[PDB]
This record gives sequence, C-alpha cells and structure tokens, in this order.
Amino acid sequence: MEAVQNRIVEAAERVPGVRGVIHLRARYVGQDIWADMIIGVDPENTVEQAEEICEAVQAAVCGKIRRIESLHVSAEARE
Amino acid sequence: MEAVQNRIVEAAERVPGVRGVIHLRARYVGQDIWADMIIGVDPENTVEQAEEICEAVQAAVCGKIRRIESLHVSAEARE
Repeated sequence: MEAVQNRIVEAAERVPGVRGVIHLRARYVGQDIWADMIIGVDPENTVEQAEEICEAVQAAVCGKIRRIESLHVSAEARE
Repeated sequence: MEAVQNRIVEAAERVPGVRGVIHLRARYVGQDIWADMIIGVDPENTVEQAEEICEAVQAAVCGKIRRIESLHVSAEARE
C-alpha cells in the first residue's frame, strides 16, 4: 500500500493550488482502492476556488491511479 | 501487467524528444520488473542527443515506476 499512497500524494501535490496533503486514508475494497484525502490550500482562496482545486485533485489522482474507484477530497487552509 | 506497461509508455512519452514508444517488453523477475524499450527520435538529432534522450527516459521511467529494477532503452529514427 505504501507505493500506492506515495503515488496518490505525488499526483495531488502537482495540481495547481495544493499546499500539501494533510491526510490520506486508503483502503482496498477487493482489488480496488477507496480513499479519503484532505489537501491544504491558500487561506485566501475562495470556497469556490478550494472546491475547484479539490475537483482537480480528484481528476488528476483518479486519472493517474487506475485502481482507485472512489476518492473524496476536502480542503483546509494551510500556510 | 497492462497497467504497468501503460505507466511505462506514458512516462517515456513525456520526456522531451521521445517520438513514441516503438517497442516495450516487460517481464517480472520475482516481484521486480525488467524491461527493454525502443523509442522513436528525430532522425536529425545527433547520436549523442539520442543517447541523452534514452538516458532521460531511463531516469524518468525508473523514477516513476518503483518496481522496475532494470530498464534498457534504445532509439530509432521516426517521423
């Protein structure tokens, strides 16, 4: 699982506006991965922008890691 | 194996100067992957440049796909 988690974090960090992965929980559901993630974002981004970044992370991570079949992304302000 | 081969091809194609992956043979040696690849390159690149691209592919692919423990890359002219 470490290898898949590393891939998830790297993919997320390369999305514009991500200020780190604060939390990542991944688990196997059969051979599929289901995951829950919290990203940091600029505290001065709007809520709408933060939700855009979260959606962009979901697209990037799911696009890169084919075994993921569920990914929920939320955001917190981070310096 | 299809999933690992897809990752190898995508990583290679994103290296400056690669004009497709012409051939890729990958096999498991225990849990490790050993692979042999041919890339296309500009026919007007120098031999030295082509060898640089091959080295850059080897770095990019091995950097991205942690299970690869041997990767040989060669080049052919391609339009």
